[PDB]
Amino acid sequence: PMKGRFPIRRTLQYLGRGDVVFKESVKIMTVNYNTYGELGEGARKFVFFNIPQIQYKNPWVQIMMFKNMTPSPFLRFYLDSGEQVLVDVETKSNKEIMEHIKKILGKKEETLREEELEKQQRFHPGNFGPRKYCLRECMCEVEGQVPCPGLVPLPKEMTGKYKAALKAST
Amino acid sequence: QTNYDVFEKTCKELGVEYTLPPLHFQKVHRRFLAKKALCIRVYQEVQKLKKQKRALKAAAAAAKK
Amino acid sequence: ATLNQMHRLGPRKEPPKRLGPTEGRPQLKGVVLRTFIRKPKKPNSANRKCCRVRLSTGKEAVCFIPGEGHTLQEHHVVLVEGGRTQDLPGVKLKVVRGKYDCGHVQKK
Amino acid sequence: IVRSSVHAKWVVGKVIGTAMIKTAKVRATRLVLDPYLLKYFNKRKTYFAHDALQQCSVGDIVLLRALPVPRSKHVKHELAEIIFKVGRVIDPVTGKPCAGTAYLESPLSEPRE
Amino acid sequence: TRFLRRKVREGRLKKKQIKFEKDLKRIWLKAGLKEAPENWQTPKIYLKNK
RNA sequence: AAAGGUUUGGUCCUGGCCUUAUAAUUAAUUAGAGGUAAAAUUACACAUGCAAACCUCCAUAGACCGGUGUAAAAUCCCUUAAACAUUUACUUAAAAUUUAAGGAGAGGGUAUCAAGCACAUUAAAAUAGCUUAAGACACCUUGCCUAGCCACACCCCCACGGGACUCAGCAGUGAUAAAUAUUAAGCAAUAAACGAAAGUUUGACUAAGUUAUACCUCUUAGGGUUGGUAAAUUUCGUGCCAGCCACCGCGGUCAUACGAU
RNA sequence: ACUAUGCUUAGCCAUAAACCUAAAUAAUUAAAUUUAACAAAACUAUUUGCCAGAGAACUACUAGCCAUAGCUUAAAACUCAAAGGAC
RNA sequence: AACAUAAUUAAUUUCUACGUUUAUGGAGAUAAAAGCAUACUGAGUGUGCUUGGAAU
Ligand code: FES
Ligand SMILES: [K+]
Ligand SMILES: [K+]
Ligand SMILES: [K+]
Ligand SMILES: [K+]
Ligand SMILES: [K+]
Ligand SMILES: [Mg+2]
Ligand SMILES: [Mg+2]
Ligand SMILES: [Mg+2]
Ligand SMILES: [Mg+2]
Ligand SMILES: [Mg+2]
Ligand SMILES: [Mg+2]
Ligand SMILES: [Mg+2]
Ligand SMILES: [Mg+2]
Ligand SMILES: [Mg+2]
Ligand SMILES: [Mg+2]
Ligand SMILES: [Mg+2]
Ligand SMILES: [Mg+2]
Ligand SMILES: [Mg+2]
Ligand SMILES: [Mg+2]
Ligand SMILES: [Mg+2]
Repeated sequence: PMKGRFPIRRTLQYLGRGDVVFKESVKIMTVNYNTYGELGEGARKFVFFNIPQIQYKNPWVQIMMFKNMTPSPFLRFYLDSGEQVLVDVETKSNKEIMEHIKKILGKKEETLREEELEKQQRFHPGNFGPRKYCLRECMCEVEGQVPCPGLVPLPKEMTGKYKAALKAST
Repeated sequence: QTNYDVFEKTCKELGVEYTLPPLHFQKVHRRFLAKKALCIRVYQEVQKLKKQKRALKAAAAAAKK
Repeated sequence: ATLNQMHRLGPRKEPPKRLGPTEGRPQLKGVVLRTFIRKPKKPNSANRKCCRVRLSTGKEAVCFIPGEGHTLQEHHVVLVEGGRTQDLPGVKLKVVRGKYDCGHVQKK
Repeated sequence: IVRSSVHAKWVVGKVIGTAMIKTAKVRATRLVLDPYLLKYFNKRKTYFAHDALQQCSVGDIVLLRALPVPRSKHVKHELAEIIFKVGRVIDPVTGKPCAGTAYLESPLSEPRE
Repeated sequence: TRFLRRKVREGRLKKKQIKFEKDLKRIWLKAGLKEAPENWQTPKIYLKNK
């Protein structure tokens, strides 16, 4: 049995379910939440369930969490311009908190698809090379082309050993 | 950490001095206390020599000017 | 251990595999120094033919000579290999039959 | 007005020391994923920051701004803001003094003092 | 063989003191001082002082 | 791992070792040829030959290719700035390639290495600070990041200087090691250098030679094993002897375990 | 028979099967749960400490210590295919 | 240690010479009522403690 409570939180599939990818402006997200209370329950679940997913998609963002420092839970984002975005998450479900932060400071689906396509621009199916980078190492693999001499011996007339002998004979 | 204003009055009235917890624990034994004492003494002497050299160097420059 | 304890310690420490009689080498060449008999641990009762050899590394070791009858003598050259002699305690080397002075058992 | 090279253009941390002149030692923490466990833990870093007015106290949360030119070997940041003062927190949501999970001044009232 | 153990103990502690003294000489010599700090005498910490 | 064998009088638990799979090297025995890939004991010492030229003088090149893993926890990824021993265009802007200063994070061992001893800040030059059990410092070992990258180039970390005075370029030699490719052909192809160019040069490379080290296509048959794990022993000899075992074990005269068959 | 000693007042020693052989906390009694067996019904969550076959070894060495045969900390070579626990 | 010459096309020289590591008694093969800690002697006994002895 995997240790801890809700061990599914420690699986790559769960971490990859996060949908909040912050804009490049976002630099820090401080989380102020209370460990005891009734109006801060959604905030506690957000730290428990969602903060791992947010960090997984935003490795360069500093997430620092503070406990029992204020009467109410809130989120404060620090942007690169110097702006500070305060969010109030009291009486808000963890799902509501995730959707709110996605709207205000989350990249849209269109933007992300463009980056994924751009990332693969230099991979070409026609390119030949190692399996790590390319589909086919050599043109011998293609159908109709001359096969590799190791797999199929070349005709005698196409071999340097044979051609050299004829030149001596001439 | 919660009410600093109350904290200040309480210590002043009750006459209690509060020292903050030290970040790092320091081990203590005869060999350490003796080596740590020399290192402080060696440093101080080196800095005293530097100060004397600076005064002599500046004094010579002042005379030339 | 707790997840915090597993994190602070990381993967379990694995001591490196100890080298054996050949010092992590397929075979070694040694010069015979003496030929003697060793008595197997009881319940085994025999007169096993062994020899002391000075290996190329420079150390001196005892090597069991397999086969029924050997012609080895002092100053001969042999190629020793790994493999412990179970009944003979301390004999972790064996002689290779058919190499250098040592020859194949003489089927008679 | 080119910005710093350092990645940490903005760092939040706690003032763990203030014994240097006009400098505050700040401990920041980030979350790092353990590859074996797939769990996040706290990796903490120490940042020296220029406290021009010596207005920092141990235990208070602060925001640091990366300096354009390193002031010294270790001082590459300045004190942008004191997010939370030690024991003197002011609730961002309501704006009223608080002492833990309680209001020193009720939000219903309007003292304006 | 306790007698030897006491003999080994008293000779081991003497080497332990010389190593302590030498380590202190290395520090000030490296710092650039040519003599130990004024009024300093390496304490004898392994002898029968208690 | 889909597991198996092995503590005992017996059962169960715990717990190690071993077996069955895969590969590399060396060795014993054995083997026809052909196609292909690879080639590897040692940063020990080296006879001999070759590996850098080009070209109307100036220059350019010999700073590359090639080789080895010496050193160093040395690195990875990322940021910023500037260049080049450069190119191409403009007489100024796109690149390739480097250098330096850095840091989100990641990065071998020993804690019987527990303290390091100036490792800090301020900028009137004062303050007493800085790193460290969230592993400093010390020591030890190690090429890693693999379309490739880093480090080294007889030694002295460097190379003014000194000295054990040069093949870690190709091919060879001695010594050493369980470890064994030709002192070979051609610049025809591609790459590099040089030239305005026809062209020239290249132990890079190309085409061969050598070798069951690997795969493919054929064709001869050899090697081992045969108590259990674990597929398979029939007659004799030996008799705790000679021998055999990866583990458990076998042999003291009806040996499925050793030797021949 | 008699002594160190057990007692007292001042200092030191830091060891016990110092064990209820049960770490400390908040749960639950249902999961159609003797989930080995014997102890003390079982099980969950949290935090720290500790363990990684056996002998070598409550050992060697290092370091700390009013201790000087001590105390705490604690290996390697080596050798084996067991050692060990409850019935 | 580091000046100066030149100058009716422009150049010249200077731009020095300590300490620290490695190495040459003990534990293991072939068989040719109890205990823990501790003190004394020799396992005997003393003091405390445990049941992993026993006692209707
Ligand atoms: S791999 Fe393509 S010709 Fe051999
Ligand atoms: K087993
Ligand atoms: K062979
Ligand atoms: K070098
Ligand atoms: K050519
Ligand atoms: K056969
Ligand atoms: Mg061979
Ligand atoms: Mg190269
Ligand atoms: Mg090396
Ligand atoms: Mg050489
Ligand atoms: Mg050199
Ligand atoms: Mg060569
Ligand atoms: Mg050369
Ligand atoms: Mg070979
Ligand atoms: Mg040629
Ligand atoms: Mg040209
Ligand atoms: Mg028979
Ligand atoms: Mg047989
Ligand atoms: Mg008396
Ligand atoms: Mg030791
Ligand atoms: Mg008790």
